Formats: sequence, C-alpha cells, structure tokens
Amino acid sequence: RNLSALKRHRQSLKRRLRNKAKKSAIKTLSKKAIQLAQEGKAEEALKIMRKAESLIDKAAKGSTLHKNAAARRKSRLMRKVRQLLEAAGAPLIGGGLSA
Amino acid sequence: MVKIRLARFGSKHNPHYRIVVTDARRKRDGKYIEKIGYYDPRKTTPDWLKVDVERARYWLSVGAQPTDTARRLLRQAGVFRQE
Amino acid sequence: PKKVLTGVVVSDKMQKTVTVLVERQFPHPLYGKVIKRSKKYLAHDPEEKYKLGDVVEIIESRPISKRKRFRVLRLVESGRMDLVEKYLIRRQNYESLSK
Amino acid sequence: GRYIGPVCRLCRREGVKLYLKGERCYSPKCAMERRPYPPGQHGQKRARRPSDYAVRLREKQKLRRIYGISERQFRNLFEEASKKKGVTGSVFLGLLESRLDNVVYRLGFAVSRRQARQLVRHGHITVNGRRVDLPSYRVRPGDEIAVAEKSRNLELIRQNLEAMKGRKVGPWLSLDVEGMKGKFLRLPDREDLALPVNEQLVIEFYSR
RNA sequence: UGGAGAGUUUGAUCCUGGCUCAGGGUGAACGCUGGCGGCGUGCCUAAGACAUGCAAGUCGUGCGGGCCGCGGGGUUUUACUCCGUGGUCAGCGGCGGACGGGUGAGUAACGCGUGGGUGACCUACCCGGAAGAGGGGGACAACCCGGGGAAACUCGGGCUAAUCCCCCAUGUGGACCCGCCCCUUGGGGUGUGUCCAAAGGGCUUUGCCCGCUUCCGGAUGGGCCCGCGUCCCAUCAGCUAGUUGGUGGGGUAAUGGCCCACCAAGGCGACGACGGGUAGCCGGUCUGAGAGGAUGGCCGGCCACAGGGGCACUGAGACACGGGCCCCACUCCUACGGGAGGCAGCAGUUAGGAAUCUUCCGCAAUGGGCGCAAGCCUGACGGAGCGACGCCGCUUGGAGGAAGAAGCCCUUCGGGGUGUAAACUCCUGAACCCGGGACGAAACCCCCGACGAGGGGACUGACGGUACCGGGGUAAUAGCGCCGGCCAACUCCGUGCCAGCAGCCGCGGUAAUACGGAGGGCGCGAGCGUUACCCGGAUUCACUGGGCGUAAAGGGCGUGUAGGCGGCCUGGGGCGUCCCAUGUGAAAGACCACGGCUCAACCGUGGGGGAGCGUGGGAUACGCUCAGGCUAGACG
Ligand SMILES: [K+]
Ligand SMILES: [K+]
Ligand SMILES: [K+]
Ligand SMILES: [K+]
Ligand SMILES: [K+]
Ligand SMILES: [K+]
Ligand SMILES: [K+]
Ligand SMILES: [K+]
Ligand SMILES: [K+]
Ligand SMILES: [K+]
Ligand SMILES: [K+]
Ligand SMILES: [K+]
Ligand SMILES: [Mg+2]
Ligand SMILES: [Mg+2]
Ligand SMILES: [Mg+2]
Ligand SMILES: [Mg+2]
Ligand SMILES: [Mg+2]
Ligand SMILES: [Mg+2]
Ligand SMILES: [Mg+2]
Ligand SMILES: [Mg+2]
Ligand SMILES: [Mg+2]
Ligand SMILES: [Mg+2]
Ligand SMILES: [Mg+2]
Ligand SMILES: [Mg+2]
Ligand SMILES: [Mg+2]
Ligand SMILES: [Mg+2]
Ligand SMILES: [Mg+2]
Ligand SMILES: [Mg+2]
Ligand SMILES: [Mg+2]
Ligand SMILES: [Mg+2]
Ligand SMILES: [Mg+2]
Ligand SMILES: [Mg+2]
Ligand SMILES: [Mg+2]
Ligand SMILES: [Mg+2]
Ligand SMILES: [Mg+2]
Ligand SMILES: [Mg+2]
Ligand SMILES: [Mg+2]
Ligand SMILES: [Mg+2]
Ligand SMILES: [Mg+2]
Ligand SMILES: [Mg+2]
Ligand SMILES: [Mg+2]
Ligand SMILES: [Mg+2]
Ligand SMILES: [Mg+2]
Ligand SMILES: [Mg+2]
Ligand SMILES: [Mg+2]
Ligand SMILES: [Mg+2]
Ligand SMILES: [Mg+2]
Ligand SMILES: [Mg+2]
Ligand SMILES: [Mg+2]
Ligand SMILES: [Mg+2]
Ligand SMILES: [Mg+2]
Ligand SMILES: [Mg+2]
Ligand SMILES: [Mg+2]
Ligand SMILES: [Mg+2]
Ligand SMILES: [Mg+2]
Ligand SMILES: [Mg+2]
Ligand SMILES: [Mg+2]
Ligand SMILES: [Mg+2]
Ligand SMILES: [Mg+2]
Ligand SMILES: [Mg+2]
Ligand SMILES: [Mg+2]
Ligand SMILES: [Mg+2]
Ligand SMILES: [Mg+2]
Ligand SMILES: [Mg+2]
Ligand SMILES: [Mg+2]
Ligand SMILES: [Mg+2]
Ligand SMILES: [Mg+2]
Ligand SMILES: [Mg+2]
Ligand SMILES: [Mg+2]
Ligand SMILES: [Mg+2]
Ligand SMILES: [Mg+2]
Ligand SMILES: [Mg+2]
Ligand SMILES: [Mg+2]
Ligand SMILES: [Mg+2]
Ligand SMILES: [Mg+2]
Ligand SMILES: [Mg+2]
Ligand SMILES: [Mg+2]
Ligand SMILES: [Mg+2]
Ligand SMILES: [Mg+2]
Ligand SMILES: [Mg+2]
Ligand SMILES: [Mg+2]
Ligand SMILES: [Mg+2]
Ligand SMILES: [Mg+2]
Ligand SMILES: [Mg+2]
Ligand SMILES: [Mg+2]
Ligand SMILES: [Mg+2]
Ligand SMILES: [Mg+2]
Ligand SMILES: [Mg+2]
Ligand SMILES: [Mg+2]
Ligand SMILES: [Mg+2]
Ligand SMILES: [Mg+2]
Ligand SMILES: [Mg+2]
Ligand SMILES: [Mg+2]
Ligand SMILES: [Mg+2]
Ligand SMILES: [Mg+2]
Ligand SMILES: [Mg+2]
Ligand SMILES: [Mg+2]
Ligand SMILES: [Mg+2]
Ligand SMILES: [Mg+2]
Ligand SMILES: [Mg+2]
Ligand SMILES: [Mg+2]
Ligand SMILES: [Mg+2]
Ligand SMILES: [Mg+2]
Ligand SMILES: [Mg+2]
Ligand SMILES: [Mg+2]
Ligand SMILES: [Mg+2]
Ligand SMILES: [Mg+2]
Ligand SMILES: [Mg+2]
Ligand SMILES: [Mg+2]
Ligand SMILES: [Mg+2]
Ligand SMILES: [Mg+2]
Ligand SMILES: [Mg+2]
Ligand SMILES: [Mg+2]
Ligand SMILES: [Mg+2]
Ligand SMILES: [Mg+2]
Ligand SMILES: [Mg+2]
Ligand SMILES: [Mg+2]
Ligand SMILES: [Mg+2]
Ligand SMILES: [Mg+2]
Ligand SMILES: [Mg+2]
Ligand SMILES: [Mg+2]
Ligand SMILES: [Mg+2]
Ligand SMILES: [Mg+2]
Ligand SMILES: [Mg+2]
Ligand SMILES: [Mg+2]
Ligand SMILES: [Mg+2]
Ligand SMILES: [Zn+2]
Repeated sequence: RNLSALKRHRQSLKRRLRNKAKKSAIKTLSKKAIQLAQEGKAEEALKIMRKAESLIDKAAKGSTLHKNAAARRKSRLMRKVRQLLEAAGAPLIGGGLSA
Repeated sequence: MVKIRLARFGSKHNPHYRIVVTDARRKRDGKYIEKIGYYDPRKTTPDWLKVDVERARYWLSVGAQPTDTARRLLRQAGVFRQE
Repeated sequence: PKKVLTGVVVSDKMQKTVTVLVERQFPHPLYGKVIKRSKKYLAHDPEEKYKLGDVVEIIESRPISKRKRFRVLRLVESGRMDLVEKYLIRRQNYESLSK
Repeated sequence: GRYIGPVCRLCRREGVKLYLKGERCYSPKCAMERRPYPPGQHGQKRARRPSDYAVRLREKQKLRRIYGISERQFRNLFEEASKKKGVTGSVFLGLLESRLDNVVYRLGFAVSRRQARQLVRHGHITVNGRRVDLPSYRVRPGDEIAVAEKSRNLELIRQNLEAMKGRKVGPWLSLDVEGMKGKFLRLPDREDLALPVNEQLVIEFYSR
C-alpha cells in the first residue's frame, strides 16, 4: 500500500556495503603502515603508505570518503609515519614523503 | 539555485505580483532577496509593469534563472534587448 | 571586529588558563542609574605569562575548550592585588549566609 | 437601519426644527410649528435641568440625525477627521457635506436628504459621467454631479429642478439647471454652513 | 497634535483606602433576532484515537528486459531465427523524496532577537573562467530455475546492459608530508617527493545540443563561535565527576571536554549558581498622553517536533512527517510461528469541549520537482462552499397626508399621548425575469532570424454564464437592550421583605419611575445584549508618577562586611556622557500621499521614517580612573 520510493532504500543498502568496504580497507592499510614505521622497516612502510594514500583519494572520488576529510586522513597518516621513522631513521624507499 | 520569479501580493480576485529574486527552495510569498519589479496582470493602471533593468542584468550575470512568465515580463522591459 | 575586553586576572590556578574579571557600566533600562555589572571569562595563556592581579586585554578567539573562547591580547598594567582582594572578599562573604 | 420611521418626531425631540421631509417642515404642518414639546406622554411636563452628558449627547444626536447617517459611519467619519491635521469640527463638517447624498440634497436635485439617498441608491445620479449608487461616496472638489440621461425624463426630477429655477446654491457648489448637473467647487467652511449644531459639543462628547 | 472622570465608609466634613462603573480590544462562546454582497477569518480543549480517498514523483534524449499485439525479412514448406513498431509492466540507473505542507508538544537555552567573528567551515542544482575525457576489465537486478512461509515476504543457483562499479594512462590542476618566502591562529605562494580525474546520450550527423571530469571564483543556502537583551518563586543557597583545565588522540565539512586515554584541582554562585514552576521566540498585535502594561492567533522570519524513547544508513544536505532499525503503549491480520500500521498533509469520523468548516472545483493563473522538449506530478496554490466570527458597503421606501381615524395608554373628565405615524394619493424600483457577457492569458511551443536579440503565429479559464452592461420590473425582513443614581429615558396596574431585581450604591413588608406586565420614552440597529479574558481609568508597585507621628508602613539597639553614595584645586587618560560621518534596522504592518475594485473594507505604487548595536573621527563640563596638591568634612 506504499510508494516505490523503497527503491531509494535498496540503493542506500548497496552504497552502504560499497562505503564500509573501502573505509575498512583504508583503516586496515593505515594500521599496517604505522606498524612498519614503529619497527623501523621504512621501505615497506612507505611502500604501503603510498597505497593507503591512493585508496584514500580513490574513495574521495565518490561519496564514500568525500571532501577534505580525506586530506585529513592523509595528513595524519603521513605525519605519524614520518614521525615514527624519525625514531629509527633511514627513509629508504623515498615514497610519499617529500625530501 | 537562485531564481527570478513572481510573488502574489494582491487580494482575492485582485492579483498583484512582485518580480522578485529569491531562492527556489523558499515559499513563493516568503523572504526574498530583492524586489526588482512589479507586475499587474489586469492592467488597472497605465504603469502596470516596472522592472529595474540594471539589477535584473546583475542577477542574470551572477546566475539567477527566471521563470517563463518572469522571463517574458523581463523581455517586455528590454532586459535582454541588445540592439 | 572581534570583541576586545579589559579585565583582572583573578585565578592562575589552572594550566595555560586565566580567569579575567571584566566590569562594565551602563544605565539601568528603567531607572536610569549607572549600574556596574561584571563577568568572568576564561582566557588562554599559552605561556603562563600573566599572573594574579595583572590587568590585561582580552580578545575574542577561536574556541580553545568548553567555556574557553578568549585569548589574552596584551598586558594593560602589572599586578594590582586590590581588585583581586575585592573579588576574594566578595567570594568569602558567601560562606557566611548558609543557615 | 437608517432609523427609518417618523422624522418630525425628531424635529420635536431635538427642540430645533429639522428638515427631514424637505417641504412640510417649511409649511405649517411640521408639528414643530404647532407642537414644540418633545414626544411621548411626558413631553409637556416640566423639563429638569439636563446633565452635561445630556447636552452633549443631544447635540451629537441632532447633528447625526440631520444627515441621517448611522452611528457606525458617523463615528468612523469623526475618527477619520480627528486623525487628520486641522480643526476636528470643521473637517468633520466638510466630510459630512462631501457625502454624495448630501451633495444631491444641497444641489436641489432632491427636496430632502433621504429622498436624495433613494435617488442615489437607484442609480439616478452620476458622478463625472459614471453612474454612482452609493450615498457614502465622498465627492472631491471638481467632481461633476449630474443626473442620469435616462432619469431626466422622470416627474420628480422635473418638479425639483423646475422649482430650482432662480434658487441660489451654496457658495461651494455650482448648478446648471438646463443640463441638470452641478459641480462641487470646494470643501465648505464653517461659516458656509448654517447648521444649528455646536461641533465642539460633539468633539467633547466623543472625548469621553 | 497629546492626558475628562463618576458611585460608594459619615448625621454632615476632610483625608487615607479598596471595590465598582463609563472606554477600547477578541481565533470568542451563549441568549433573543436575523435580508443581500465584498473582503477577511474559523479545534484556543485530547501533541487524544482515526475508517476512507487524494496529498511525491519524474526521466525511453542513461540501460537491458518481461507480457500482449502488429508489420517486414533468412526458408519451397516446417522448425528456428533477424529487424522495425505499438501498448503495458516493473527492474537497473540519475535527479527529486532534507523543498513545499502541518503542529506548539518539548525548550529559560547562543532557542530567539540584535550586533559581530569564522586565520575553524561546507554548499547539489545555477553563473563566469582554465583544462581534459585514452585503453581495458567486472558485478547485481530485471529475466530463467529451485526451495521455505498462512501472510508479510524470503533464501539459493544461473544469464546480462549501462551516464552501474573497478584498473591503468594523461596532471590543466588539486590533495598531503617536509623545506623556504609573504602573511599572521588552519590565509596565500613556491620546490622536490607521493597520490587523485572522466560517461555517455540525442539529433536537423562528422556539427551542434543535453551532459561528464579536475580546478579557481561568483552567487545562494547553511554550520559553528562571541558581546548584550529575554518570565515567576530565595518558603530553592550552596551547585558540579566529563565536573574545570592541560597533553595526546579519536571524530566532523569545521572549532570544541563533542568523545576517549593520561596528568593537574579546578569551574560556578546573592551581579541569584543549583532547584522548582511556567513558557516556542521575534517582526508585530491590543491598550495607553506617554512611560509602560498585556500578548505572540491570521501573515512573515528563526526554532523545535512527527504515537513515546533511542539509533545509525544513504546523501551536497537528514538522525529524514507520508525513509530504515530496535524498545514501549495502542490498533488490525494471524494457520498463533509471525506480521502490518502511525492525519500535529487536504477533507472527513469520533472523543473531549461553551465552541471552531466541505470526505467540494481546478492545472487556467503563481510557485515547486523531473524532463532537450512535448509533457507528467503538486489537497503548495488559485477558487467555490458552510458559520452575522470580524470588517466594510447596502436594503426593508420617497414625497404629499387631520388642530389629528380607530385601537391602546393616561386623565383635574375640559383633555393629553402613541403621531404624519397609519390607512391613503402620486413616484422610484430590493428582489427577481430575460439578452449580452469578461479582465485575469502570454508565455513555454512553432516559424523567420542564429535554438541569441528582435519579429510573427497558435494553444490554453477552475472560478463561470460569475463580475459587469442593457431592458423589464413588485413597497417589499426589525429587532435587541435599557428607562432609582453613576447614565440618555416615566407613568398606570399587579404584587406586599412575598415573587423577584441587582456592575457598585441599593430596591420590595399597601398606594415600588428599581420587582412583574402594559403604555410611553431612551440607545443602537442586522444586529442587540450577556459571559469570559486583556489594557484602560489605576498617580492603586508611582522611572515619568506614591508613601511610612496619629490612616497599611522606620527594623528594639548597635558594631560593621559587600554594595551604593563622595569636600576643594591642577594635570594625564577618554570608561560613562556628548557630537559628526557611515553600516545595520528584510517584507508585511503603522504613518503620509497618489492610485485600482462605482465608494468603502480590501489592495497597489511612492515617500517619510526610527531607538538599539558595529565602525571611523572628534569634544572633556560633569561622572570615572590615575598622579599630585589643599584643609572647610573626619580623626588625633
Ligand atoms: K564554598
Ligand atoms: K457624599
Ligand atoms: K535472485
Ligand atoms: K609536483
Ligand atoms: K560564500
Ligand atoms: K523610560
Ligand atoms: K523523509
Ligand atoms: K427603468
Ligand atoms: K524570440
Ligand atoms: K435599471
Ligand atoms: K406571588
Ligand atoms: K418595571
Ligand atoms: Mg521511489
Ligand atoms: Mg526513482
Ligand atoms: Mg581488519
Ligand atoms: Mg530555505
Ligand atoms: Mg511597459
Ligand atoms: Mg542582456
Ligand atoms: Mg575591570
Ligand atoms: Mg597558571
Ligand atoms: Mg584544549
Ligand atoms: Mg483633527
Ligand atoms: Mg489629531
Ligand atoms: Mg508639541
Ligand atoms: Mg510643535
Ligand atoms: Mg467610621
Ligand atoms: Mg449612611
Ligand atoms: Mg462622628
Ligand atoms: Mg469593557
Ligand atoms: Mg468592552
Ligand atoms: Mg435561529
Ligand atoms: Mg444564532
Ligand atoms: Mg466569505
Ligand atoms: Mg476558507
Ligand atoms: Mg490543539
Ligand atoms: Mg489564545
Ligand atoms: Mg539526459
Ligand atoms: Mg518493452
Ligand atoms: Mg511476425
Ligand atoms: Mg513441413
Ligand atoms: Mg520504467
Ligand atoms: Mg516546512
Ligand atoms: Mg526550569
Ligand atoms: Mg547572538
Ligand atoms: Mg544567554
Ligand atoms: Mg546573529
Ligand atoms: Mg554533480
Ligand atoms: Mg560533482
Ligand atoms: Mg561551470
Ligand atoms: Mg562484462
Ligand atoms: Mg561478463
Ligand atoms: Mg562490459
Ligand atoms: Mg526487487
Ligand atoms: Mg537464462
Ligand atoms: Mg547470483
Ligand atoms: Mg602541477
Ligand atoms: Mg592515476
Ligand atoms: Mg561514474
Ligand atoms: Mg571507462
Ligand atoms: Mg559524427
Ligand atoms: Mg555547572
Ligand atoms: Mg585536533
Ligand atoms: Mg556528515
Ligand atoms: Mg562535557
Ligand atoms: Mg583535544
Ligand atoms: Mg554577573
Ligand atoms: Mg533556573
Ligand atoms: Mg509548554
Ligand atoms: Mg495610539
Ligand atoms: Mg508600546
Ligand atoms: Mg513576550
Ligand atoms: Mg506561528
Ligand atoms: Mg507565524
Ligand atoms: Mg497523534
Ligand atoms: Mg517512534
Ligand atoms: Mg520519535
Ligand atoms: Mg544528491
Ligand atoms: Mg556522508
Ligand atoms: Mg529531526
Ligand atoms: Mg526518522
Ligand atoms: Mg502521515
Ligand atoms: Mg516496515
Ligand atoms: Mg460532546
Ligand atoms: Mg475553510
Ligand atoms: Mg480536482
Ligand atoms: Mg500549475
Ligand atoms: Mg509551471
Ligand atoms: Mg486556499
Ligand atoms: Mg453593516
Ligand atoms: Mg411617510
Ligand atoms: Mg412602475
Ligand atoms: Mg489577454
Ligand atoms: Mg502549459
Ligand atoms: Mg532553425
Ligand atoms: Mg517573442
Ligand atoms: Mg466557462
Ligand atoms: Mg436593471
Ligand atoms: Mg437620569
Ligand atoms: Mg431588569
Ligand atoms: Mg461585569
Ligand atoms: Mg394592591
Ligand atoms: Mg403600585
Ligand atoms: Mg417601573
Ligand atoms: Mg414599549
Ligand atoms: Mg457582540
Ligand atoms: Mg480592569
Ligand atoms: Mg500604571
Ligand atoms: Mg495615567
Ligand atoms: Mg491593587
Ligand atoms: Mg518614585
Ligand atoms: Mg500612598
Ligand atoms: Mg526606633
Ligand atoms: Mg566599597
Ligand atoms: Mg565600604
Ligand atoms: Mg568630585
Ligand atoms: Mg568611587
Ligand atoms: Mg581633566
Ligand atoms: Mg568614548
Ligand atoms: Mg518596515
Ligand atoms: Mg500604537
Ligand atoms: Mg478610488
Ligand atoms: Mg535615521
Ligand atoms: Mg566612537
Ligand atoms: Mg583632552
Ligand atoms: Mg589625594
Ligand atoms: Mg578635636
Ligand atoms: Zn419637521
């Protein structure tokens, strides 16, 4: 006895699963990189931070991880990584971090 | 978007319109941005249509969209005349 | 223009924060008498530069915390403990009227 | 309402001979020419000294019943006059005289003000060419109050304008008897009206 | 361009003092009465419960299909299959469902008003500007098959398209870390490193149109923050554990103790914290000479809410009225396992109540959503209906008509009154009867031009055969209150402290201008009264504008805290105070003028305003502050 705007609801569900996935990846990758930044493995740390930043921006392309909140996540990630490598040194791969 | 439309201000069976710049999302008799003219459809007085041409040109330059009736009334006032 | 007030530092017991008491004179809305009201503002002292009794200027600022929305612009005049003593006596009188 | 009913009983009660029938208030039949005492069983009895409210109320009632205007329109006209700038009484009299029915009476088209009201209400009177059937219509200085071309053949208008030959009109009015029309030249001054009413008494009556 | 008082304490007086009345107002209701029209207005109570219909969709110019039908093909026929086309149905996809509409619950609060801040922010569609769109891949519905359930619906397998999703490339540019410069909170620029772009469709078809992507700006809308203002009770005096602050994080578009860890012990309060009660707030509105008091309905602005409570998802935007989840109460279905529903959308039902409307017409107008467009949707809206609920206009006749019919009421029995009132005479013509008959409606669109400017053409009226115009044409609703004083209007009879009246004073117990009836009169009039409520008078909470010896009122006395107040002179500051300039003060309303409906109510146009607050500049007499001085106050 109701109208077909239920379609909208359906779509939202799909989009929900589309968003939760991407974020769930990003966070995960972030953690991983930070671990390698604590243990001093700078090459793999930066190599994974590159992919994390890429996923952040790609999620920002759509409505999942939209405007500059994505820049906020990138900022915090790169800051934490560079800070943790400074406790060890030798930024081997020279990836996302500027010279 | 911001639009240029008409607002009804007369009494019953006595329509009097204000050519007005307002947000489309607001009610047609609600708080508008600026009154840029007035229009009397029944032609009760010799001056039953007045438009501030420069202000209309400004609002069109910044991105206002007139209604078909509003655009017709503006065109009658030479808002678009480039002769 | 961001509001600029002038008051007395009556509490330096917090960290990076000072309690600036600000007075104001105005005619009564009905009885016309020039009456004097006051208000305490939590101002930001990021260097612990200002101490008790200092008469300082205060500027409207981006919120630092809940109830902390002002910064200390400059020092009007150095420590004059007379107004501080007045405020402390006004507070001490409250313990005398309980029951 | 219009108070419709006996009229010369007001000629009697007000103590001043009113002209509500037009004629027969000039003829020795007004009942004021022969019975000047107020109406009722207790009319011929010794009158007691009236109160101030009595005097002001009687004066206001005299001025109101002269024109036959209801209390609503009368009070509204008085408030309108008091809102305007100038002396309240003279402006009030000019407003009352500006009514279309009273102008028809003053222009000799009708013998009485109520006859003028019926002449207006039935569309026998035009203003600037356009037919107007409103007694409360306000005549502005310069308006030409004429008679309907379809009504100029009626017997009553023939009689009234046949008697208006040679009769003078108010200083603020002009009359063309052949064309059966007239003009409202200006608002009448207090000196122009010979009404037996003290306007200050009415102003004080509404001041309460 | 503005200000009235009166009655009432006494045998009489003056004062104090309360009570009452005359005024204006209403989203009113009730009684009696009730003719017409226009414009307004109409659940104030149960934010109680709701049958039923409608109220939010739209795009085939994003994509592939199912069903029904037709036409044309590959074939000799059949089978099978291809193309075109019509109707219909949903699906995938995009935009809209966050607007519009309703309501006053809850909220004493940055909720609102007002003035500012954002170097701490976002903004779909729209406008301007710069640049770009190369290649590849994938999935889920529809659909096909099977299962479970009474139903709602649900589960599994398989096929597939796209403006669906993903990868690589191009880096105009942007994002981030770090460094430098400028600027000064997170503003702007620059370098290296790293990371990020895209979608196609339609034709009048190789040229345009609707789009898409990245960026900068505009515009609009909004988020957050701050100064000041915003009811009653102190028979509420102490309140606070995320409490106050810090550091580091999480979170958001963004600050924040918003949230979380650890550390410090703070934060608030008689300048009224905390608690209780009440209440959306404002533009305004009512009243008032003003100051002020009261109020927040219609309309407009902001807020909050969508049976009660909580919560996230999706999205530029929601903690989402007609979206989703859970708990509670309720109603309905039920195979008792489980489900469905949420009028404070329009109308309507029922309950409560003194009381508040039609289950109407229309997409024509204005506005909104989608679409290239045609067009579709719109209980927004435009109209009509009902209700003297309000405001305004109008009618129930006009003129002549006796020293005066009758009836009725008084009466000195002479007469007086109802009263020119009536009957009557002449006249106009409310209603109605015909005929004509609208403005509101020219755009979108089409054609010319160049899908521009400009010109031309065509369609479309709910109201409604209504308004209005012409002709014809009948004398054709009046009621309600009052008549002792305040307060305008008096007699007769009945009644006998009875029956009753009464806003206040008061009236009636034999001859009542006060009761009841009659005659007469007074006041208003399609109204008149009553009740309730607000302001008024009321200078009766007295800022303007009161008082305390005896009328209500000086604390039993002191000491003294906070607070309030401060002799004379000079100078500095310019906080109060004052002045100039400027911004702000939406519209409607109010005021003034002109104009449009035959007037008015109603409405349009223009004009004038204005406190307050922000900013810049100026003045220094007074109040303030600082520095110094004096001795008349004070103390020694
Ligand atoms: K304490
Ligand atoms: K007396
Ligand atoms: K399936
Ligand atoms: K670069
Ligand atoms: K902006
Ligand atoms: K005042
Ligand atoms: K919703
Ligand atoms: K006729
Ligand atoms: K054209
Ligand atoms: K006629
Ligand atoms: K009796
Ligand atoms: K009586
Ligand atoms: Mg839908
Ligand atoms: Mg849809
Ligand atoms: Mg994980
Ligand atoms: Mg809006
Ligand atoms: Mg013109
Ligand atoms: Mg132009
Ligand atoms: Mg101070
Ligand atoms: Mg400290
Ligand atoms: Mg902090
Ligand atoms: Mg006057
Ligand atoms: Mg005046
Ligand atoms: Mg003066
Ligand atoms: Mg003067
Ligand atoms: Mg006594
Ligand atoms: Mg006595
Ligand atoms: Mg005595
Ligand atoms: Mg009253
Ligand atoms: Mg009243
Ligand atoms: Mg009835
Ligand atoms: Mg009734
Ligand atoms: Mg009506
Ligand atoms: Mg209505
Ligand atoms: Mg209600
Ligand atoms: Mg109310
Ligand atoms: Mg398209
Ligand atoms: Mg099909
Ligand atoms: Mg076939
Ligand atoms: Mg065969
Ligand atoms: Mg479809
Ligand atoms: Mg709304
Ligand atoms: Mg409370
Ligand atoms: Mg504010
Ligand atoms: Mg506040
Ligand atoms: Mg503000
Ligand atoms: Mg977009
Ligand atoms: Mg976009
Ligand atoms: Mg653009
Ligand atoms: Mg594929
Ligand atoms: Mg495939
Ligand atoms: Mg493919
Ligand atoms: Mg489905
Ligand atoms: Mg298949
Ligand atoms: Mg599958
Ligand atoms: Mg570059
Ligand atoms: Mg790339
Ligand atoms: Mg895409
Ligand atoms: Mg591709
Ligand atoms: Mg081509
Ligand atoms: Mg607290
Ligand atoms: Mg932070
Ligand atoms: Mg968000
Ligand atoms: Mg907290
Ligand atoms: Mg923090
Ligand atoms: Mg205070
Ligand atoms: Mg409280
Ligand atoms: Mg409440
Ligand atoms: Mg007034
Ligand atoms: Mg006022
Ligand atoms: Mg209020
Ligand atoms: Mg409201
Ligand atoms: Mg409102
Ligand atoms: Mg309900
Ligand atoms: Mg609920
Ligand atoms: Mg709820
Ligand atoms: Mg969107
Ligand atoms: Mg989001
Ligand atoms: Mg909400
Ligand atoms: Mg919800
Ligand atoms: Mg609903
Ligand atoms: Mg459901
Ligand atoms: Mg009932
Ligand atoms: Mg209605
Ligand atoms: Mg319909
Ligand atoms: Mg429409
Ligand atoms: Mg339209
Ligand atoms: Mg309507
Ligand atoms: Mg009337
Ligand atoms: Mg007569
Ligand atoms: Mg006749
Ligand atoms: Mg036309
Ligand atoms: Mg159309
Ligand atoms: Mg062409
Ligand atoms: Mg044209
Ligand atoms: Mg029709
Ligand atoms: Mg006629
Ligand atoms: Mg009297
Ligand atoms: Mg009585
Ligand atoms: Mg009363
Ligand atoms: Mg007797
Ligand atoms: Mg008697
Ligand atoms: Mg009597
Ligand atoms: Mg009588
Ligand atoms: Mg009434
Ligand atoms: Mg009163
Ligand atoms: Mg007062
Ligand atoms: Mg007074
Ligand atoms: Mg009192
Ligand atoms: Mg006083
Ligand atoms: Mg007194
Ligand atoms: Mg004593
Ligand atoms: Mg002191
Ligand atoms: Mg002291
Ligand atoms: Mg002094
Ligand atoms: Mg002092
Ligand atoms: Mg000086
Ligand atoms: Mg100053
Ligand atoms: Mg205004
Ligand atoms: Mg006023
Ligand atoms: Mg006019
Ligand atoms: Mg001014
Ligand atoms: Mg200044
Ligand atoms: Mg000076
Ligand atoms: Mg000294
Ligand atoms: Mg001595
Ligand atoms: Zn007479």
